[PDB]
Amino acid sequence: IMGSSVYITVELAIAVLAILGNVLVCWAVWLNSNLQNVTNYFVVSLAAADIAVGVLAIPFAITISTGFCAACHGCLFIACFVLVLTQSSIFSLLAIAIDRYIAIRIPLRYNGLVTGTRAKGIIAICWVLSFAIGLTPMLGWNNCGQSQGCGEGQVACLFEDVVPMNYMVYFNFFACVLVPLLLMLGVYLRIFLAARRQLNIFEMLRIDEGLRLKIYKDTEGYYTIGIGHLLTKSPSLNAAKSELDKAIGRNTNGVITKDEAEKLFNQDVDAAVRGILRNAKLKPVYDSLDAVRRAALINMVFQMGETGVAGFTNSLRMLQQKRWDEAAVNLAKSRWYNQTPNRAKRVITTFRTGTWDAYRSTLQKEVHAAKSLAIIVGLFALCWLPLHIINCFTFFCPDCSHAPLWLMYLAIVLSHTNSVVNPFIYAYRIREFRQTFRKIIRSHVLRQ
Ligand SMILES: Cc1c(C#N)cccc1-c1cc(-c2ccn(Cc3cccc(C(C)(C)O)n3)c(=O)c2)nc(N)n1
Ligand SMILES: CC(C)CCC[C@@H](C)[C@H]1CC[C@H]2[C@@H]3CC=C4C[C@@H](O)CC[C@]4(C)[C@H]3CC[C@]12C
Ligand SMILES: CCCCCCCC/C=C/CCCCCCCC(=O)OC[C@H](O)CO
Ligand SMILES: CCCCCCCC/C=C/CCCCCCCC(=O)O
Ligand SMILES: CCCCCCCC/C=C/CCCCCCCC(=O)O
Ligand SMILES: CCCCCCCC/C=C\CCCCCCCC(=O)O
Ligand SMILES: CCCCCCCC/C=C\CCCCCCCC(=O)O
Ligand SMILES: CCCCCCCC/C=C\CCCCCCCC(=O)O
Ligand SMILES: CCCCCCCC/C=C\CCCCCCCC(=O)O
Ligand SMILES: CCCCCCCC/C=C\CCCCCCCC(=O)O
Ligand SMILES: CCCCCCCC/C=C\CCCCCCCC(=O)O
Ligand SMILES: CCCCCCCC/C=C\CCCCCCCC(=O)O
Ligand SMILES: CCCCCCCC/C=C\CCCCCCCC(=O)O
Ligand code: NA
Repeated sequence: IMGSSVYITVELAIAVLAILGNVLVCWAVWLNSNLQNVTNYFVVSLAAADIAVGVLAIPFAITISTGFCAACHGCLFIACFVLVLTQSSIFSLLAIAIDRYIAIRIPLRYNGLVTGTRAKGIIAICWVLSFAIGLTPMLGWNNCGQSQGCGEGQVACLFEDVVPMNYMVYFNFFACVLVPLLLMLGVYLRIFLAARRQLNIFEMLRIDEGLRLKIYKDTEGYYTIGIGHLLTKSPSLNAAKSELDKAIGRNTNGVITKDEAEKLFNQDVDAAVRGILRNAKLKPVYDSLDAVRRAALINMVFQMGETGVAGFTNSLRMLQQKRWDEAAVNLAKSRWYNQTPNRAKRVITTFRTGTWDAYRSTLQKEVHAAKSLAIIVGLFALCWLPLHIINCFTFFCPDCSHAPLWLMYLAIVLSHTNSVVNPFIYAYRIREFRQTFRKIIRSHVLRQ
């Protein structure tokens, strides 16, 4: 058996798995409306690039491994096409990382800013940039515009013979790969730290009532800032800014920092606590509650007012009697629960447990998808970095012994393997994908 026959068989197997797996990804998104969100628009664009790796890039790699004689511009397309697909993968991975960041940082205003029309525009632009970046050697930055044994007008189609190494290192690796990879590392780190933020009264009502650092209108149309801090009933934003500047201590033009919103919210808590202590019905309960259960009581006061909370005579006395589970059942049978069940369920869970578990869980639900997508970037890095580092050695140590043939084969094949792994990750970590996969395979493929 020839070593070439092993290499070709391995490449063709990777090609088939790349096409089949990533066709299944696009097929699932097209079939399942629950997978038709903006995040999976970039998943499909990423899946399309990996299909093209199996149909074209891998066959292109097998042909240029022979170093055949070809015209320079035709040889450069065969060699540089995989650079287009790899660059498109980077832009899609970059878009997925950014999309998940604003999803957890502005969870309320995510849909208004992140839309399907904008995602489709970014995808079309990124595919154009990928061709411009990948096929840059075709536009003049190549080493065949100036191989003995090929005849003039042709060159031996060898990648390192035709693709300049300073392009591969400075422009492609450092600027077009390393920088987006490090930015993706910082974005996902920022996502993971936000999910691990310490919970307190400020973060509890940030989840329940939102945080806005810019002045906005509420459900009535009253100007508001921070965590539900009313500024004025006047129909003038300038009147609201005047109230904001007085409370903050500086000219704001309607924008504040997170610490300024937290300080403004700390004063609102002190006012609500002073009102609770003045109420003869609420003070004995508040005095008996622990710090976290007091935050749930302040939560209700911020939503319904001191008088509204005082109307929970039965639930309040069971809270003061430390009968947590009984108070939960009673509070769930109230109008406040029926009107806003999600916020009420989180507040009632706080009363039962005395922990922030209901608000931590809200944070983890927003980031579990991010951990699976972050694994894909790591596998992309692990699969492509060996080639980039080899290119850096050849570039910066010219008299160094070139990497042996077996490592070159392994690094090239490993890079192609990256076009197979993503559908396996979705299947193992994302249930909506795994379930759609099973339906497609059992129904459309296996017919039963
Ligand atoms: C394309 C790329 C990207 C991207 N996107 C990122 C980093 C590096 C590279 C990259 C690729 C190649 C390179 C060379 C040759 N072949 C054909 C081939 C197949 C099997 C065996 C051989 C042997 C060993 C016989 O040469 N050749 C390739 O497929 C790929 N070379 C270099 N320096 N960098
Ligand atoms: C955040 C970190 C990882 C970025 C650092 C960039 C890395 C990938 C780059 C920057 C400097 C580079 C090194 C510069 C000089 C040398 C010595 C030479 O004889 C072999 C290549 C080698 C060893 C290079 C390998 C790749 C290298 C380490
Ligand atoms: C996700 C990471 C794990 C999955 C990916 C693991 C690495 C890729 C699999 C490789 C075997 C291919 C290595 C051998 C390369 C071709 C065979 C060969 O070298 O034969 C040619 C011979 O040297 C002269 O003709
Ligand atoms: C016509 C192509 C559609 C799929 C063909 C049938 C399966 C081919 C295998 C592709 C590897 C996909 C890896 C992840 C999918 C796992 C399947 C599953 O979740 O049950
Ligand atoms: C143009 C090349 C750089 C693009 C790479 C990825 C950056 C975009 C990331 C995707 C975020 C999800 C969609 C958000 C839409 C932005 C709203 C807008 O400003 O129009
Ligand atoms: C191997 C190259 C060609 C295969 C890749 C493209 C085929 C798979 C693409 C996505 C599958 C889901 C989208 C199909 C849309 C069908 C349109 C329609 O029937 O109205
Ligand atoms: C998934 C479909 C892809 C299969 C169709 C493309 C066929 C593969 C392309 C070339 C096959 C081998 C031809 C080159 C011989 C290389 C042997 C050598 O290096 O000496
Ligand atoms: C599934 C489809 C796979 C198609 C694989 C095509 C393989 C392409 C291999 C090289 C042929 C074109 C490169 C050389 C021709 C132009 C240069 C010249 O004419 O001298
Ligand atoms: C799904 C099928 C995809 C169709 C694309 C087929 C791939 C063709 C491969 C390379 C062709 C362009 C490279 C050389 C072009 C010049 C060749 C010539 O004119 O003699
Ligand atoms: C000779 C090289 C020829 C280069 C052709 C490629 C130039 C066109 C740029 C990208 C083609 C793929 C189109 C994908 C964008 C559509 C996706 C979308 O709109 O949703
Ligand atoms: C067309 C969309 C925008 C394109 C800008 C980014 C894509 C890359 C474009 C060309 C880069 C050219 C780099 C030139 C470096 C020196 C050239 C040389 O030494 O021969
Ligand atoms: C996705 C990010 C794209 C960023 C593109 C812009 C970055 C360009 C940075 C410099 C690359 C080229 C530096 C040296 C030029 C080569 C010198 C020469 O050969 O003429
Ligand atoms: C240095 C270039 C960039 C390197 C990869 C960047 C992407 C980093 C994203 C997250 C890594 C994987 C996250 C999965 C968490 C697994 C838990 C663990 O291993 O500690
Ligand atoms: Na890819």
